[PDB]
Amino acid sequence: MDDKALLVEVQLLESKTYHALSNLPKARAALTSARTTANAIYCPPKLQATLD
Amino acid sequence: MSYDRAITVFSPDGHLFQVEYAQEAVKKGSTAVGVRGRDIVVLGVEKKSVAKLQDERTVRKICALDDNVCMAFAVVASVSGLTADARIVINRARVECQSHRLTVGDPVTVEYITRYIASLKQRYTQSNGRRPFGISALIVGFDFDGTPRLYQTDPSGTYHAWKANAIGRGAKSVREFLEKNYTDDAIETDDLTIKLVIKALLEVVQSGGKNIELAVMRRDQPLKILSPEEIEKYVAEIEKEKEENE
Amino acid sequence: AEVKGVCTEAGMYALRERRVHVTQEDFEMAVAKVMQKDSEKNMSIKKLWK
Amino acid sequence: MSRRYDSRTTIFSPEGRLYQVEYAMEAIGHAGTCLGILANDGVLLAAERRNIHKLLDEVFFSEKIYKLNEDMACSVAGITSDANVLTNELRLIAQRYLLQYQEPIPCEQLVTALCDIKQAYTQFGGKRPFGVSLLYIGWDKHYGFQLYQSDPSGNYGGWKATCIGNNSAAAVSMLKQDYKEGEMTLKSALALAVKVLNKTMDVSKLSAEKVEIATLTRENGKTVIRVLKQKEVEQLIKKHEEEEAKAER
Amino acid sequence: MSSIGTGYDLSASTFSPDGRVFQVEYAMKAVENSSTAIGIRCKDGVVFGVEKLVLSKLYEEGSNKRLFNVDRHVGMAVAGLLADARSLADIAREEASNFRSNFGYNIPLKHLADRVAMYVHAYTLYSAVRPFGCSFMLGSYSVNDGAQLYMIDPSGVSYGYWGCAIGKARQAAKTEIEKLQMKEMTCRDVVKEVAKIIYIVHDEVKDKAFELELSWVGELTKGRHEIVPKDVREEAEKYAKESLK
Amino acid sequence: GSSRLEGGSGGDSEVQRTMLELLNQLDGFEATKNIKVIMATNRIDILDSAL
Amino acid sequence: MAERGYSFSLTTFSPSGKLVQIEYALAAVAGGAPSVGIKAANGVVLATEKKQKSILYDERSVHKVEPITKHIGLVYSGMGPDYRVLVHRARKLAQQYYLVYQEPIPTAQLVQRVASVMQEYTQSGGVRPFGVSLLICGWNEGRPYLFQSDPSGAYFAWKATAMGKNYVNGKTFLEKRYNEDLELEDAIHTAILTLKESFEGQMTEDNIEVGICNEAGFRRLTPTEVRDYLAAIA
Amino acid sequence: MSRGSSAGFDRHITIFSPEGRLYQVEYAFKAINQGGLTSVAVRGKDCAVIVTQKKVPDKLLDSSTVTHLFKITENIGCVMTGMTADSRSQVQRARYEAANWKYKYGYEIPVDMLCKRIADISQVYTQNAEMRPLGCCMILIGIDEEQGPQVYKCDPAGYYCGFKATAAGVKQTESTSFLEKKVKKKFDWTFEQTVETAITCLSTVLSIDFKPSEIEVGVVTVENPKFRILTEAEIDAHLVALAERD
Amino acid sequence: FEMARTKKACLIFFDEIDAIGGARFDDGAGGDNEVQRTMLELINQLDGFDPRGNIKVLMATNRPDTLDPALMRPGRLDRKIEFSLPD
Repeated sequence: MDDKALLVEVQLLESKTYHALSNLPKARAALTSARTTANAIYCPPKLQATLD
Repeated sequence: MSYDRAITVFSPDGHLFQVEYAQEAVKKGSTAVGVRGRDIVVLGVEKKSVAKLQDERTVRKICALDDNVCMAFAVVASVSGLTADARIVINRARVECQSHRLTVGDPVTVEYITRYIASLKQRYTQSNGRRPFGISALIVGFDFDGTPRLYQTDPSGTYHAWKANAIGRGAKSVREFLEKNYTDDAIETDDLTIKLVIKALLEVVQSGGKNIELAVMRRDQPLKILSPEEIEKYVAEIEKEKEENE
Repeated sequence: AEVKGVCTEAGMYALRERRVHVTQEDFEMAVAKVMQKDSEKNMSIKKLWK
Repeated sequence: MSRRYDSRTTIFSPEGRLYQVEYAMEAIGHAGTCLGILANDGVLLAAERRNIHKLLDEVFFSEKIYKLNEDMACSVAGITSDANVLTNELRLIAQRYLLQYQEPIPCEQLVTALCDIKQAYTQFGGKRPFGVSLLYIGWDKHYGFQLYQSDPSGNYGGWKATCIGNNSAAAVSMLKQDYKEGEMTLKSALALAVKVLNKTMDVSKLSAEKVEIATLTRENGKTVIRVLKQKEVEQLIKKHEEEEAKAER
Repeated sequence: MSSIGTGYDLSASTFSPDGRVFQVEYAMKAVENSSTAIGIRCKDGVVFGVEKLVLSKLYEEGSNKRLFNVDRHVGMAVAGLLADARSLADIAREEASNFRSNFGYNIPLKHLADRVAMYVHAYTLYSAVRPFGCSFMLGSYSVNDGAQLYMIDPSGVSYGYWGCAIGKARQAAKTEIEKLQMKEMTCRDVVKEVAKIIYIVHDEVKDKAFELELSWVGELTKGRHEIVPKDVREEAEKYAKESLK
Repeated sequence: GSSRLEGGSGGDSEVQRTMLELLNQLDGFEATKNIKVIMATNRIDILDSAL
Repeated sequence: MAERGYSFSLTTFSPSGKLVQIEYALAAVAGGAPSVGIKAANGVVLATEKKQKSILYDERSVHKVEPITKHIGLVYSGMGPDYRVLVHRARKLAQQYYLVYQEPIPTAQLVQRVASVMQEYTQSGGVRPFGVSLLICGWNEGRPYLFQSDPSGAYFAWKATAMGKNYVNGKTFLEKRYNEDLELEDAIHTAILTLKESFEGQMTEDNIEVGICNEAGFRRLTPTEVRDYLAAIA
Repeated sequence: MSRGSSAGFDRHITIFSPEGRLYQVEYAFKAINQGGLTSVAVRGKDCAVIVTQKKVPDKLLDSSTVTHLFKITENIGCVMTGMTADSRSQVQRARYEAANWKYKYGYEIPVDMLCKRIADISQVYTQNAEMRPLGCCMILIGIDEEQGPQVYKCDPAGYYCGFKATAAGVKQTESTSFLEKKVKKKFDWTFEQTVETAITCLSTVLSIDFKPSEIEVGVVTVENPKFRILTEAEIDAHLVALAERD
Repeated sequence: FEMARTKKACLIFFDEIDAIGGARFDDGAGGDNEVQRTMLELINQLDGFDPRGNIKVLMATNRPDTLDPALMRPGRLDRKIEFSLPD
């Protein structure tokens, strides 16, 4: 399922964690991945605000 | 019923439209020839459009109304077989033949069937929201007498007896060649009558024994529809006779 | 038209990220954005352009 | 009022055709491949299954393979709508004949009863003709194995091999080219039918979701009517598919 | 519109975006063409006054009459086309006759009026037939239901009136009723009034010439619908003539 | 022009059918042709008898 | 009370070879309320929008979601009056069957019966076809069943289907959200989501009706139960 | 073509348009507006109420037998809005069916059974191209046994549905939206309260401002088994309270 | 019509009006407007407040079914004669 807000949320949380470890390629890759699934117009305004 | 919308309404030309539309559809094609013999009457249609992959045994374009009455039909278009249209006339005529034989102990004559065709076309005319069939039928059969007869009907419902007639693709052209072939010997010898039907069919377009189907009736005995294998042998023998006279 | 729409959508992303070269990341977001247009074309059973 | 609205499509044309039957004739052609081939131990029908999704219930045996009797089966080319009323009526007629005669009904006897009804609509009444043309397959005692085709006014023709639907000219010519009047057995007969369906149809490898093939086979003196299942169909697809592969070389 | 070959006046199943039905309306314009028939409810009966159209010079009484007896105690005055009126007389008389047979009491006008109206209304709905080209009044006296006046138009409405007019002059004629107190008033005095209204309203181009026919159904006739005596007609005629001068 | 199409098999097909007729026989330029008339359509319904 | 009826040709084939009336009837159902049917294989669930756009409608006994008989129900989309006669007619066939067999009519059998009616309306003149698409549900003879019958008189078999506005998107959302070999609970959840993907926005429990079908029977739940479900879905 | 299907048949007879729904059917809803009658019905827990014009136009028209509140039968009564010709016709058909039901079936008739039965009939009329979709709309009151007092309205289109509040007539849309504000700012329905709500909606919308002889109110009460018109006495007592309301 | 009246003896033979003479209606796309226009003009000068001048009129129609009630009454159609299929 990528046609959902919920998938965006996991990917964002993960990108924050790899960043802290200083697993920098991982955090970067995960951050683009969250934005790709965020594009869906099934996501409500708030989810978009947190994503920025 | 609820449908009473006009399909036929009378013309100042002194005709019924459908009947005339039907009559030209037998001018333009589906050669059906019949000759009357002296023991046996034979009718033949050319085209079942056997393209060498179709079945020949079960296809009927000559249908036995009775065991002493048979008809061969024609009317064509782009919708080439109007077998459906025929199939109604065939089923109602079949019961009526049998019915006439239950009531009246004489075997039903072709003259009864011909009046019955004239009334079916007409009845469809008078009834609201209804239209005449396009068929023309060559009604063959045997009377009380046991005399062979060939009668021909038109899409209006007018009938005449005729010794030999051809209809389709120039009714008059096929009949005037065939007119020479109708001689006293030809009508007497039964075998020569079978050839006369086939010999006419060949004038319009030549060859094919599968395209040609003909059914034979002898006395009051049941209809026998001939194998195509019997036809092929017969067209080959007809073609040589043409070279002999000429 | 849709296929070209991938490159075209990519450019919007490169400005946003503030790149000078259209990176791989720009393309990831673009396929998904173009897939949503396709989905709309199909829903409507008519073309998008009018 | 009423006649004016009536487009006079029930009128005869001078040429000797009915406008409606001709317009119905086109409705059959839009629609999918239905072909029947004669074989010498059984007879087979191959019809295009047009119900492909990954969420399908399959509440019916098939939506195009109809078993009309317990000795006849048929396939469809035309419109599903007409096919549903018609298919039911075909069942009462097949079944009543079975009661009286107690022998399998001729394929020819089966097209004719319906024909009256088809003709009735076209000529008068201003009623549409049925949008399907049916290929009936059967075995009856009298002729042995037979295939019959009906058209939108009930015009009938006995055929060894015939095809109606989408790319009807292509399917019938091709089948005419390899096979002419009953040169093959039941085994080979399924492999040609799927092959024809393959070329005609947009998917050029097929699956069992794309094709549905039905057999009617005379075993131990009694007619068995079976819709073959997806499993049996894949075997038949691999046999034709492989035969095509050799052709190229 | 009026010149057309599909729908409008061919049909009546048709609706305009306004909602109108033109055929039912054309039937209404048809009732308008001939002279007026008035029928006035009293608390004791109904009195009719009808113009009876003189269409020739070789007349006899009752010729082209518009006074019918639906039931013994119901009279029916028609206005508009007489062709349609004869068929309507048969249907109304028939519904009443069977009623008397079964129920065994004098047909309530409220019931009879509902049944004929339904019949007119079945035709206005239909595009399969045209609707009647006349409008009629049924008027009656009984002591089992009281004095009742009903009116049925080409549309298929039944509502009770206490004084009604149908025909050409009806908008003028109706006004003269508001002047009169007729709800409470003997049927003897009301005959004098229906006669004077008709004489003044008539003019030589609504119809050439008429014969005055008045009818009783009240305390005087004892609840019988009968035609008025020679005496009654003439005094009511006289009062009409004297008021006309 | 979707209205032209379902109306009687296209007003746009009308223009195509005529141009196709003109192009079938014209002057001495029937022999050589380097001017074609091309149609884009997506239906088979619109197609009249010459097409 | 004098008529013969009219039967006329606008119900015969056009030159295109397709029937003029059927296309228009399919347009009537597209304009309708969206309706999803999902066969769980643990029961059949049917969901529709309760609303008619004014919510001054009493609907505590008037529903869009009606049982035909003990465990077969119809949910519709499209035209309200035409559906009303089809509901009434469908019941009458069910009870006729009920007299003879003792079991209530199968969804497979019932559709053919209904289909004849749809057919008369197309093929004869002076009538017009019904513009209602039907989702027919049942659980009988050991398997739950979902059928579709469109307005022309075709019946199609689906295991998840969507209708009305954005019938196309519903079929794709069903393909995506719902997978095979999931349970009944999962089915109920997915239908309300298909209705979200098929007209979007605000929902109350008087804007939705949900009915569940088992061999226990078809029942349309009370307003409260439907309310709890709403909160689950996004 | 624009401005109706005049080169087409779609407003001439009943058949689906190129746009989906018929012109004719939509047009039937426009015939209601012609009647001049507007009805407002309000559902309570004491009675279900109808308020309609008693209004007479002359001395010559009765008011002792002219009413648009009709007693279909004792428990259930109705109001007709629109065309008067169609209005009577449905009332009689309804009355006969109500007696027949009670006689054969033996079940007492709720609001639903009359409403649904008429609605299915008015579907047949819409469906036939001989008959026309009705010129009137029927708003029924009557006591449902499970629910309580119920107000239903059936469409000339052939649809029935339940209503807590409804309006039909010339100002169909204006009155229903007005009454919507009254539902939203809810009233615990007493006897006097349902009657009051119905009259204020109609008085504001028409902008005549009614008095008690000009309206006639119809109740079917939980202690009245019969249908009764409240007439002027009760209406005036409410009427003054309406001026004091807001 | 004016030109006809001024000259000495005119016969205006209005040739073959089948649908070019048709009864007044409007479709809201163009309507019968243009057709009725000629028709109506001929009515206004003929009857008018001035009568028909020195103008004789002959009408050829195959359809009187189409024509307006104004044309069919006399003052330009005094006698109707059917020249149809012969005896």
